[PDB]
Amino acid sequence: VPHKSSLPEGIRPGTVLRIRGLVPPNASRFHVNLLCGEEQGSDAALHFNPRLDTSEVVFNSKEQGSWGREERGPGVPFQRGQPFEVLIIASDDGFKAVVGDAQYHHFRHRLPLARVRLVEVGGDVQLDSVRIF
Amino acid sequence: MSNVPHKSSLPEGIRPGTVLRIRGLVPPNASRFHVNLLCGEEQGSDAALHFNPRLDTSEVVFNSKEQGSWGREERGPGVPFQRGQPFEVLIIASDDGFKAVVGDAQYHHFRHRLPLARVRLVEVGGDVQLDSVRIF
Repeated sequence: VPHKSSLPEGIRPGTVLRIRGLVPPNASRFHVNLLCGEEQGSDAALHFNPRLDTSEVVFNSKEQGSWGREERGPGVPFQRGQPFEVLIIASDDGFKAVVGDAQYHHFRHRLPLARVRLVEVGGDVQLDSVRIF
Repeated sequence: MSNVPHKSSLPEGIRPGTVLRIRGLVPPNASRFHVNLLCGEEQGSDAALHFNPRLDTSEVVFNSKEQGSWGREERGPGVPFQRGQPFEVLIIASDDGFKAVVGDAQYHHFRHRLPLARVRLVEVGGDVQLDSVRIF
């Protein structure tokens, strides 16, 4: 079952999302989604998708039911059997993804930051905590 | 010789979305310590933010300094620092001010008095053992 953090006021430049958890021993992939509503199939301002089985981290957006063009970060800073800490930092121009205290990828906004209403974490991850500062 | 404040430069300044992470330890007999967001490298430069945990009065004072004059102090609730204990502080810049997070809890919101665009260095001084300043 996915974890959901409701943000009915939305988020602004200066919003910090900290996601901690464990990648379990046989994990295929997991995701952190910044969604614009609570309906299934809602728009995704950010889809952050570490894929352990393919050794890729995919970034994408979803807009009226259709996915955009994927972006990929450099390699995969996640491992089966290892805990992680991800920061997703909203600024005026995009999201900064920090993994293991290292700046990892910058994802330019494709949807207005103001439309975000929900953070959802799902897939093969054993969640420690999601915090929004 | 000891107690020289630690400085970290901000070569391109800071913006909404800048995250300052300050990790340290409060010495067993600390009086007070501070984190300053300063607008220049000279003594007496303006402080966009002065974050001043005071253990001997059990309070946390927030303020700004402009033209060598301190502004109106604000205080957070109580004091989430303890002598002899490690701490982690987040200072997060937004459009409307700085959010101070202490011990993983939102602690105070200090609305901007000086422009974020003028902040050019982080200074940590007082009775504190500084482990790391990281800028995200």
